[PDB]
Amino acid sequence: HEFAELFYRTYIVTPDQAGFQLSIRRNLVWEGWTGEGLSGEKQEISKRNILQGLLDYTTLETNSTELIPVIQSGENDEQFIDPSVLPAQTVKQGKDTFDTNFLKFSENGEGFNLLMLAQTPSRLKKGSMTFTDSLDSRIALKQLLISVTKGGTTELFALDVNRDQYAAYTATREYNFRLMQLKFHTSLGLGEESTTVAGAESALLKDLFDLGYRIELDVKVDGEMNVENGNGDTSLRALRLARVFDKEGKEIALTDSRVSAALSGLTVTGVGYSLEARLTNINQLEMGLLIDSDVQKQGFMIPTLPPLVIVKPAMVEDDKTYPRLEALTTAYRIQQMRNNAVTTLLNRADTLKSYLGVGVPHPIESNLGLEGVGQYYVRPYYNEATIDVLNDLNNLTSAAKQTDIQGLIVSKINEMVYTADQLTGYTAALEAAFSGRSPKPHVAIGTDMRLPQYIQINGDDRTVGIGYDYTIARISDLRMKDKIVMTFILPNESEPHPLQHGVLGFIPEYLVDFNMIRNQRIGREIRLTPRYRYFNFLPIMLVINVINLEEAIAQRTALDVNETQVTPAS
Amino acid sequence: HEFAELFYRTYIVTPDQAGFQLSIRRNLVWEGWTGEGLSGEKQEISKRNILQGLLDYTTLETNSTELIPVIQSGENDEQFIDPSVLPAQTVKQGKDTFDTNFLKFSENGEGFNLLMLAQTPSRLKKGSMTFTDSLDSRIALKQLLISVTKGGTTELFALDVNRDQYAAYTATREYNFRLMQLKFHTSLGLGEESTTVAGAESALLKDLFDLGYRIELDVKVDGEMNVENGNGDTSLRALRLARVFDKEGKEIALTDSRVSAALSGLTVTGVGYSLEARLTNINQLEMGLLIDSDVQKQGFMIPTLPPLVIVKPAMVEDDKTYPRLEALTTAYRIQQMRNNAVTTLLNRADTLKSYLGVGVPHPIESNLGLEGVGQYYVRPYYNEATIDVLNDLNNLTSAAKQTDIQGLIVSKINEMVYTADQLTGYTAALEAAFSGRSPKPHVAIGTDMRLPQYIQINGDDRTVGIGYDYTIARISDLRMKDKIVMTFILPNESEPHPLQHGVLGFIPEYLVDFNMIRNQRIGREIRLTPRYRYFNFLPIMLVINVINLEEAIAQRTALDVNETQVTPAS
Amino acid sequence: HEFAELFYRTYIVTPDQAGFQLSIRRNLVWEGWTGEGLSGEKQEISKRNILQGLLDYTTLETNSTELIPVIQSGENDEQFIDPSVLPAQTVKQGKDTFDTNFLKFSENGEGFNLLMLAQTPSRLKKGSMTFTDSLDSRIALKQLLISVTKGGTTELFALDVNRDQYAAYTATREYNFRLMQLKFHTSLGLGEESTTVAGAESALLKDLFDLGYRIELDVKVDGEMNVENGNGDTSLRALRLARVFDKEGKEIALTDSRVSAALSGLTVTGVGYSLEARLTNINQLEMGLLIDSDVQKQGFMIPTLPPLVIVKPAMVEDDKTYPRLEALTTAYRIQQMRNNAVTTLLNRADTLKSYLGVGVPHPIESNLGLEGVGQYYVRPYYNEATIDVLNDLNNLTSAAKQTDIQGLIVSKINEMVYTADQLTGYTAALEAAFSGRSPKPHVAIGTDMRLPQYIQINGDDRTVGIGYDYTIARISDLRMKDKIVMTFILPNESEPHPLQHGVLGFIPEYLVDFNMIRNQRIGREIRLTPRYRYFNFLPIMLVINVINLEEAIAQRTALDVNETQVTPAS
Repeated sequence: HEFAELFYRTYIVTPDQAGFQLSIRRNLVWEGWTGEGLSGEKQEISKRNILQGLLDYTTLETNSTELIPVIQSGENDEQFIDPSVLPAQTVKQGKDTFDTNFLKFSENGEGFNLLMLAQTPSRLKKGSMTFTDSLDSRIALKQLLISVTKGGTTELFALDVNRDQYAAYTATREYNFRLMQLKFHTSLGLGEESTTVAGAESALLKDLFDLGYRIELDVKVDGEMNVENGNGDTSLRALRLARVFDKEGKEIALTDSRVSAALSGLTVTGVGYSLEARLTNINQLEMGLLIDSDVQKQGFMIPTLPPLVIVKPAMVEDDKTYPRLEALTTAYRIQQMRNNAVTTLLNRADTLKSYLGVGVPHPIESNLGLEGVGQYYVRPYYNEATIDVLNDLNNLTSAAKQTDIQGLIVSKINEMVYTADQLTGYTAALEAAFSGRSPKPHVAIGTDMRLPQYIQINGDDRTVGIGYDYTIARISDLRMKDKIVMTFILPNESEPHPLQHGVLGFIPEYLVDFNMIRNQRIGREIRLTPRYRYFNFLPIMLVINVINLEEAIAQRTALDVNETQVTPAS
Repeated sequence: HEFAELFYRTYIVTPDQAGFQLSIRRNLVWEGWTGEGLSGEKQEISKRNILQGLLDYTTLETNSTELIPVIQSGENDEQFIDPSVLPAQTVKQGKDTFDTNFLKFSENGEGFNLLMLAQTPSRLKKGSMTFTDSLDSRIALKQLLISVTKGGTTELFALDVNRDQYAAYTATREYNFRLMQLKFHTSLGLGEESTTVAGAESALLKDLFDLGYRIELDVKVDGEMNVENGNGDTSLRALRLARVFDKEGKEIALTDSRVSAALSGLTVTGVGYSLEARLTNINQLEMGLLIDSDVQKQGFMIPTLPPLVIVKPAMVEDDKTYPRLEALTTAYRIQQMRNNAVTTLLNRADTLKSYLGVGVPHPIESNLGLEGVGQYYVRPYYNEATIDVLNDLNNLTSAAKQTDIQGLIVSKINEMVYTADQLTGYTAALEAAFSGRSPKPHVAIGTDMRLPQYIQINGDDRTVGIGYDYTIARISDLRMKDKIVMTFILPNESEPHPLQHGVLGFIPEYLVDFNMIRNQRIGREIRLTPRYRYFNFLPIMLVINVINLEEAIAQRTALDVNETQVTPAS
Repeated sequence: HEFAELFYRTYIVTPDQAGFQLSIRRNLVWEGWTGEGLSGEKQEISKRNILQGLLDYTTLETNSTELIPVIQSGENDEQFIDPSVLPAQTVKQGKDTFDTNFLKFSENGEGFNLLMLAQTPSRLKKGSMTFTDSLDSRIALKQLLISVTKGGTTELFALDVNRDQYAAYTATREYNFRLMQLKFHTSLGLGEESTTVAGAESALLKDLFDLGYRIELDVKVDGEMNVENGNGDTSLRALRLARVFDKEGKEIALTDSRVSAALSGLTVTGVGYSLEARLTNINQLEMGLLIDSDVQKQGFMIPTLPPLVIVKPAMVEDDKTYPRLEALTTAYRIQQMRNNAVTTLLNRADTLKSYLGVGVPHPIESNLGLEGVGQYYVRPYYNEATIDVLNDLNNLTSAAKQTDIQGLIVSKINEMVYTADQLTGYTAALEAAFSGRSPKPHVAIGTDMRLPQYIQINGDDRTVGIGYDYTIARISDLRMKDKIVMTFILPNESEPHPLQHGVLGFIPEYLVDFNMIRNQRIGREIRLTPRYRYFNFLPIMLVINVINLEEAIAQRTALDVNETQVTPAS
């Protein structure tokens, strides 16, 4: 029966075993483990799976290797700018908490060693780096800090210079092969919507900004650094206010009165900078986050079901007298394959109602009381809506009523399916589970013989299919009256997998021929014993219950006659 | 002529037979015969069609072989929970009625024999069981009843547990090869809307539920049972409150003031449980429902009809003077096919209206007075609706009338089609008719040659077939002026069948050439006497009576001049 | 996914080099160097890119071989018309300013030497010689200056004669092997829309023109020219009023009273004429615009990133037991591609917003502080718009609300894309870049899960593009919630190109196996150091911020009651 296979696919189970088991490969991200205490009770291991990383990014992030300058009281305060220019900043790295600040411009020729400044509390406990830690080929500046001062007022601009094709250190062989040199000569443009470090609007250049002007600073930076021992130095060579431009981009001279007043007594000066430094770790000293593999596996069972029976006299041949075969087959089909499936679907819907709540997502590894193993691959989610067609629409005419109902119902179904999809990330689960092919996720829609007049859109073939494929079903059961139950399935595959909506564990049972005495009357009989049961993996379901449809359609035949019988005029 | 065979398939019939007969092999499910008392009156055998099971699910279902704990007052109540906690409940299996209740959690180590803690009156009458039968491989917990006591107020919760796979007994031998144990190791959660046993929202957990909080209970249930002889045990091992969830999934401890108020002195203890267990019926102790085949027969006769005659002067050749039979063929075609088709169709329509009335469905096999054998498969149904085109609409402009009329007619016709198909279950019957392919049900639209400009809506790929296919036919008869006749037909088969709408039993006709002397005339004569008859099988028909359409058409020429003649402005 | 490579075409590079080096070529057109610094100050060679000529018509223009008369006091006054009738006109060719005026009909029969009147001051500086030159075969008159005078009022009509094919000089070698003939013998018409040289409408013919008549005169002008010698003469032979037309194209005689009064005493006199002459430039006298090629180059380098770790028992095989490699590959794929991709995309969007401003384009070549190389090819442009779903739309009854939302979204996206294309000139650069192929520019539109229900409109295949190709992708990050990102990409190419959007610099790294001691343990550390980078090229992005969408969606179910339960009427 068509409705059956669309939600539960036939998977033949051999009669030898009494069921089938499934294995789940769960991958998890380690954070740490139970150190030294003295309790004697449950110790808890902190575990999240990677699939949580599909929902957000911060759960899987590490910068253990990145070289970061670190400030210590009275040991390297000389090479950093004093906190009277900009207070210390807090940055979190690994398990340590430490403060950092912009490096001071060394103009006299004095050098600085980045490896000395790059000692964090984590690396100190490990010992001290000797000469093995090698700086990678990528070194660049985070920001250049330029000081705009006019009349004693100081404003700082954190200009991201890392986004430039002249801001990366380049190898250039002069003395040694491990020496990296820096050659930075661009025209840094300070815009008109830029803000200071704290975020406030700039006040020393507000007048030019109000006229729609942007100012060009010509910057000249020289530096060199050795990747073997980390010694080196950086110098500022030239920085001066170069040009002023209008809205469209015509040059305006510095001595012109349009910009002289705002730039009178205005000086630009370099203060500090940072470096994008990172260790090769040829010998490895860091660990970062760990990864673990665990399998949580569940068993599934194949019941038996109460038998069917046929009566027949024995002494004659059954070849051409009294029912053969087709009676039992039809009874089995109708009784067993359809009605039980509908009952299972309704029970599943109500079970989700009971356990999960309406419209409220739950994080992965949610309540385990839910049927199936879908909760290791996707957020559980259940939503319910009710549409009263009579309330939302008022039109006496019957001409376009049915089209309007189509529009309303399709609007509801598409909106709700996309909201559920975004809240669940099911597509993210499919695209993570398969590498090489990414079949388009499939939404199945089951309903009775009344709704399908409202899921179509005239002149259209994209009805619920905008980024998905659809397949609608039809069923005659009364409990399935005027309601739509929808969920996700996978067209391609036909064996158990934690993303199939449901699987029907089936075992075929054979015909049986025995002659049973009954009240001193012998009658040979044929017994057919069902063995099957519908199972449920995915804990996702969506139900639209359309009520009071009859009266709206009656309005087609209950209109107050708008009749106008006037004499023809031409 | 298209309108003819689109409704009746021309089934050839051999000239030797006087007609064709159909045998309809019917499947009937036995229920019971009344009158084994000695009275000597007609016994009435309650036979009901399985095909009626397409609509209802209570047609074929049983739970007789599955074992149910039966209360036997004064002998085995010790194994049951005291009904002072929960009153006894009655259930129905087969023709027996008995009261049931939850089995008590035995911590005192003495168990229960599930076989002998069962047996219905029917099983006792057939004979008390003697280890003739074993138990099924699948046994699982069905319901857990836990009592919530806080401040002297007790609330009972009937939790459905059968949808967790840790309650399904797992085969693991250590003593016998038929001994299975149970480990229930998970958490049970109570939602903000979980109804209690009384059938309403809670009153002690209402404070948490109203704020969107959920409570999780960790449950630790173990049990042992052997299918060999019904030996078994089950004990409660642990129960406490584990954690509390907010409306988002962040954990909140018991100590927190938001949840501590409603959990002070809150004690939860499980009191009882039920069992899902059943007999293997290897010995076939139990009788199932019965299916029998009965055969029905209908005979149809092919009659003779009035002749047609051409007079021809005789003593000359019959070849190239006076009609060479062309007039015979044309008259034969027209007279014997086209007029008779519409005659039979309209008479059948009024015949259906006479018996079934408007919009009144009938139960299956409830009428035998109607023509046809379709009553053995589908519900008889006849409906009638009239569209007053002018009175249902109000528009003046001539331009949009076409689209508006098209929309109205399509809406009404499609709604009628779907309502009729839902009320008849025709599609389910068609699906059950064949295995391996289910042709899409086909709707026939035969109407006069005025309307068809309205059944098609411009820009529609799917015109009237949203979940069906259609074929449009036209005829020039004056009787069908502004009328639509509808049914369901089978286009891909050409043979008689209970699901065929109608068939032309046709006989090839042999030309007769005898010379008859008529009033002393010696004239060559030719005879072409037809024999055929139109039949009806399916008692399904829908008629659309469109009246007053011409006036709404002329309303295009009846608008009251809307002119706007003003000087151009730009 | 698809989203990642859809915006950053993956490019593999050999692990032997720290990155890939890129070189581009530029074609610039030379005008002149602005300034000689006798103080030693720099010189600025004013260069502009040639592809700037795709959007303008002026920055590359040539006029250096036209032969244009030059007025000289006391040297050629008698060859020019009276300056009183028409003052001197200013004309620019090359870098010389001079005055030119029309040449009078030489009825005295003494000719002119064209190579004299058109010697430019550049040629005077170039030397003084006009006798190795040769005139091109193409000679034709620019304009005939006819004087419409009546009673002392003079009007001048600058009539473009170059667009009549009888004004082209034709070779008639009948006197010498280098003479060519001029015979312009036809009728020119002065329509109602005829405009004077100063730009005013006609005054003497205003009476007829207001009566919609058209006046055409027969022009009979003859002349000769010699290329080798420069000798030639052209004299007026016959000019006269000819005939009069009406609106319907029906000839009106000159003697008619309605026109005779306004045409008697009206004298039409030919004042001056000009010639189109071009030097064959067989002798190399003029250098056109000079264009030069200079090369710009940038180096793109790849970093190394923090590693991932697996802990593992060390005494046995690393192959067939315990956490395998698929854990590693899954962690790598989810972490290093996706998260860094979206981070880079968002950071680039905000960086472009910060430096460039909204709605203000910049000329070809601009501030260099933006990464990329397309700035050398196209105009930088950034624009962002915020659509307010709730405020912009007002619909109560659910039906076409979803359709209306699609209308909003499509309107915004189409207008943004097309306006950006016009202000950037992307398509011109694309077609200029490739010879032999020119795919229609492809627009990439990637967003989160919920919005694609509005990106396409129902009923068509051309969704977001009328002359473009598009690909819609979905991403699952929360950062990209309810926002749309747009830019241009090129699918066919798979290698770095100035018009490509961005490149995924990839270097594969092998995983290492060794022996490790960690905190006095013997374990296995399977290690992989990832190396990858995302580079930016095109400084063009379009961003849409969708807000209050949830309120408008709720407005579907927030409509007030609209119900009319009226009695049936027909």
